[PDB]
Amino acid sequence: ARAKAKTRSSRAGLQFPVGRVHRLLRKGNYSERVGAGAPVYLAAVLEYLTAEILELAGNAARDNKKTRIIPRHLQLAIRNDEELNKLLGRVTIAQGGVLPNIQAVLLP
Amino acid sequence: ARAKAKTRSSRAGLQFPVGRVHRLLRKGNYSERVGAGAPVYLAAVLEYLTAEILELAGNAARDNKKTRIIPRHLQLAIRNDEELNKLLGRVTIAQGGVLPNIQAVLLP
Amino acid sequence: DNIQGITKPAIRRLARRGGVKRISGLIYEETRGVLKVFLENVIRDAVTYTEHAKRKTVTAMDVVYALKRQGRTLYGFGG
Amino acid sequence: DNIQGITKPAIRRLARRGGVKRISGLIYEETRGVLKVFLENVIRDAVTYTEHAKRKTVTAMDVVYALKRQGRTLYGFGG
Amino acid sequence: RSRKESYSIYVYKVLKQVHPDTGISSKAMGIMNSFVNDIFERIAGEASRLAHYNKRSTITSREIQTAVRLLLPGELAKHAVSEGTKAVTKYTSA
Amino acid sequence: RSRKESYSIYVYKVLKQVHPDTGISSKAMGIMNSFVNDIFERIAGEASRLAHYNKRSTITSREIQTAVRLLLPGELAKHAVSEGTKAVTKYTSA
Amino acid sequence: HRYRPGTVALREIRRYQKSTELLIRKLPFQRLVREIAQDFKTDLRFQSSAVMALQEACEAYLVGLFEDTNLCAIHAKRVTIMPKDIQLARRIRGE
Amino acid sequence: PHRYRPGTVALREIRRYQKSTELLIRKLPFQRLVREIAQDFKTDLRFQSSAVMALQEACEAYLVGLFEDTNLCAIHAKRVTIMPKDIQLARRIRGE
DNA sequence: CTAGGATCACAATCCCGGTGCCGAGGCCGCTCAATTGGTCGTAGACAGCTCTAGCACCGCTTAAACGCACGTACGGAATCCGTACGTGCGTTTAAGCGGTGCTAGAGCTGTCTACGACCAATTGAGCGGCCTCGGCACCGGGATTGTGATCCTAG
DNA sequence: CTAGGATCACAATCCCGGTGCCGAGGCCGCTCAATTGGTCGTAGACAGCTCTAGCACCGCTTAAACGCACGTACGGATTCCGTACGTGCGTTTAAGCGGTGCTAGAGCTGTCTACGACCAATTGAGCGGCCTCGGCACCGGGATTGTGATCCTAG
Repeated sequence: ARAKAKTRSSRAGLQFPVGRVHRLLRKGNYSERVGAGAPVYLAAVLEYLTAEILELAGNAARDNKKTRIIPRHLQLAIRNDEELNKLLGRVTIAQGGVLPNIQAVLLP
Repeated sequence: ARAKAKTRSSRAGLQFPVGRVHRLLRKGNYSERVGAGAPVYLAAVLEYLTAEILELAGNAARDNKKTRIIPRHLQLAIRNDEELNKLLGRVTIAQGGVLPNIQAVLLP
Repeated sequence: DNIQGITKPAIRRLARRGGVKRISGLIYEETRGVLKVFLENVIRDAVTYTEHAKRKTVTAMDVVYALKRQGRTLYGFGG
Repeated sequence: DNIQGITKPAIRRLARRGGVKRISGLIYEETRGVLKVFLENVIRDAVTYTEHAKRKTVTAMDVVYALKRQGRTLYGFGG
Repeated sequence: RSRKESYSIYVYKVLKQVHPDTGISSKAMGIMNSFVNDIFERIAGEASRLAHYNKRSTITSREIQTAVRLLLPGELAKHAVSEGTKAVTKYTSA
Repeated sequence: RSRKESYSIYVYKVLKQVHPDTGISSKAMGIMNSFVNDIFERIAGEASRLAHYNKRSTITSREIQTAVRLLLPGELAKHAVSEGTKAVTKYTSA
Repeated sequence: HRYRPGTVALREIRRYQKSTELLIRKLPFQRLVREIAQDFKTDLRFQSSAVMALQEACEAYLVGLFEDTNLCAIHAKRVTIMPKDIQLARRIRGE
Repeated sequence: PHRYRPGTVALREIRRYQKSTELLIRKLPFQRLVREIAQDFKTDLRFQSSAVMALQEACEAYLVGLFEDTNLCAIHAKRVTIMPKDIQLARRIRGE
C-alpha cells in the first residue's frame, strides 16, 4: 500500500493551494517547463500579501466597530499604506470610495 | 525529385519572413498551437506598418534634401501623424529630438 | 441627447467627492464631453471582445478586459 | 558630490529644448532631485536584471528592459 | 452548474489565522479573488520574461524571487522574499 | 561568429520598394528593428490573451485580426486588416 | 437663517467623501451606454453587471479627474474649477 | 554697445536646441553620477558604453518632457517663469 | 459709538435602543484533479578556454562653466468693480421598486474531420566577413533676415 | 511736440562651393533553419437542447431634478514697486580626443547528472446545493456639535 496523500501545501506549511498554483503555471503559457519550487514560492508570496491586506482591513473594520470586512475597509487599508498604494496604483476597488481629503486652502 | 522550395513569403506576396515569424510565434510561449494563417497575417501587418513609417521618413528626408534616413526623420514622421504618434505614444526614439513647438504666449 | 441624462447635480456630486468647492457653469458640458470620449473608448473595446467571442451579449468580463488593456484595472467584477 | 556635475547650463539647455523661456533660480535643485530619483529607480531595476544573469557588467539590454517595465520604452539600443 | 474555481477557501483560512472573529462580505471576497489573480499574473509574467531574456526554458524559484523583487515595492519585497524562502526550505525538507 | 537574427534585410527591401533612391543609416535600422520587435510582441501578446480568454489553444488569423483591431488606432487598423486579409487570401490560393 | 456660500459645499464634500454609493442615476447611464454601443454594433444586449462595471469605472475616472482639476485650480490661485483646468489636467495626464 | 532685450536670446536658444538632436549633458559627469548611484546597489559593477548612453538618452528625454509639462503649468498660472511648484504639480498629476 | 467677545438660537449630525431580514458560514455528497510511484530523456550546472572590451592613466587643446556687473521687466501685492455662482423654496418628473410575461441566446454535449504537431530529408536564404566609393559633415565666404534705435514725417 | 513709419548699424542664420573620410551597400562562402512529403490524433466546427437571464411593460411613491430669485464673494482688470533673472565679458577648469597597456569577465564548448515531463491508479480535497440565524441597515428621539448673529461691555 502507498503512503497517505500529503498535500504540497501542508509540506510547506501554507494555506494556499500549491498544486493549483502549479497547474495554473503549467497551463498558463508562461514557459516550457516549471520548476518544483516555483509554485511553492509563488503560493507563499500570494499568501503573505493576502494576509497583510486582510490584517489591515480587519484593523480598519475594528476601528469602525464592524465585524465584517467590506470593500470600503479594503480601500482604506490599501490607500493608507504607501507601499500597498504604490503596488495597487492603477487599480480601482469597486464600492471603495475615496479617502477623505480637503485642500487646506478651502477651509473657512 | 521533389518540387523547388518556394518560400511562404513569396507565396503570400510579402517581403517579411513568414517562416521566421512562424518560428518566433511557436517558440515565444504564446499558445499551444499556431494556425497556418497567423504568421501570414502578422507578417503582412508588420510589412504594412514598416512601409508606412519608411515612406513618411523618406518624405521627410527628401524635404530636408537628404538621401539617407536618420533617427531625426523617423521622429518627425511619427510625431507629425496623429495615429502613428498615438501608437508610439510611450516610445522614445534615440537621437530623435523633439518637434519645434513654442507656446504662443512666449513670442515677442 | 441621452448624454443630457448626466444631470447638473450628478456632475456636482462627482465634483464634491473629488473635493471641489466651487464649480463654473461651463464645467458641465466639458465633463459630459470627457465622459462621452471615455465611454466610447471602453465600449468600443468591449464590443470588439464580444464580437470575437461570436456573442450577442456584452458580458462583465468583456468590460473588465477592456478596462485592463487601457490601464484602468477594475477590481470586484471577476478580475 | 557627482550630482553637482549636472551643471546649471545643462539644466538650462534641457529646459530650452522643452520650450521654457524663463527659469527660476530654485529650479536647478528640484531638477537635480527629480533626476536622482529617476536614475535610482532605473539603475536599481537594471542591476536586479544583471544580478539575475549572474553577470558583473550592466548591459544595454538590462537598461532597455528596466525602462520598458517602467513604461519608458526606448528605441535604438536593441529593443 | 459546473465548477468555477476561486481562492475563497484560502482567503478565508488566512483571514481566520489573522482575525479569528472577523468575517468577510461576498463583495470583499470577490475583490480578494481579483487581487490574487492579478498578482499571480504579474509575477508569472515577469518570471516568464526573465526566463526568456536569458534563453532558459524553466521557471525556477530564482525567477520567482527576482520577479518579486522587481514588482513588490520596498519592504513588501523584503518580507515576501523571506516568506517564500522559508516555505521553500520547509518544502525541501518535507 | 555568433549569428544574431534581425529584420534588416526585410526593412531594406521595403524601403527600396517605397523609395528606390533612399538609403538608411545604421541607427535608423536599429530603430526599425526595435519597432518591428515591439509591434510583434504587442500583437502576439494580445492574440495570446484573446485565445486564453476563450479557452482556445490555437492562435489563428482571427485572433491576429482582433488583436490588430484592438491595438492599431483608427485607419491604421482599417488598412492593416485589409493588408492581412489580402495576404491570407493570396496564400490560401498558393 | 441662510448659510454663507461655502458652508453647504463643504458639508456636501464631507458627506460624499464619507459615502461609497454610486452618484449617477442608473437608468440614464444605462441609456447612455446603450446609445453609445449602438454605433459599433446593432441589437447588442448587456449584462446587468456589464452596465454596473461601466458605471463604476466612469465614476472613478471622473472623480480622479475632478481631483486633478481641483489641484490645477488651487495652483492658479482660484477656488473655482474651469474648463481650462480640466483641459490642462488631461493634457498633463497624457489623455 | 548692442544689447539684446531679455527674451531674444532665450527664444534663439529654444529654436536652436529644438532643431538639434545632440545630447546636452556632458558625458563624463553623467557617467560618474550613474556609477555613484549604482554603487549603492552592488559593488565592483562595470558598465557597457551603450548602457551609459541608453541611460543618458532616457534621462534627457524624461527631463525634456517634464520641462514641457512644467512650462504648460506656468503658462496656465499666467506666468512665464517656471518655478519648483510647477514641477511639483506636473509630477503629482503625472502620478509620479 | 465702536470692536471685540459673550451669549443666544437652532439646524445638522451623532448616538442609543429596538426591529427584523437575508446574506454569510457551516454541513453533506460527489467527482475529478492532485498525489504516489516509477521511467526516461535532455536542460542546465560546472569546468575550462579564449579574446574582447572595460578600466586606468597621461598629455594637449579649447570649449564650456563660472563669477560678477548692470539693468529692466516681471511677479506679486493692493484696490476696486461687478457678475455669476451659491443657497433656498416651490413645482414637476421620472427613477426606483415590485410584479408579470416572453423568448433569445448562452452554456453544454455529442460526433466527426481536418488541421496542426512531429519526423526525416534536403537545400537555399541569410549572416559573418571583406572591400570600395560617395553622401554628408565641416570650413570659408557671402546673401539674407532680423533686432534695436535713431531719424524724418504727418498730424 | 508727439506717434508713427522709415531708415539705419550690426550680429546671427541660411546658402553655395570645395575636401575628405568612413559608413553603407554590395559580393562571396557556408551552414543551419526553412521547405517538401507523409502520418497520427485531438481540438475545434457544427448541430441540437435546455433554461436562464435579458428585455419589455405597467402602476405608485416619493426623491431628486428644474426653475427662479436674492445676494455676497470671488474672478479679474488696473497700478505700482523692487528685486531677481537675463545678457555679456574675462578667467578658469575640466571635458573631449588620441594613444597605450592590462586584465577581468563575457561568451562559447563539452560532459554528465539530476530534475522535470509523462502515465497509470488512487483518493481526498474542493465545489454545488441547502439552511439557519445574527450582523447589519433602518427608524425614532434625544444629546451634541457647529454656524451665524444678536447682545453687552470696556474702551
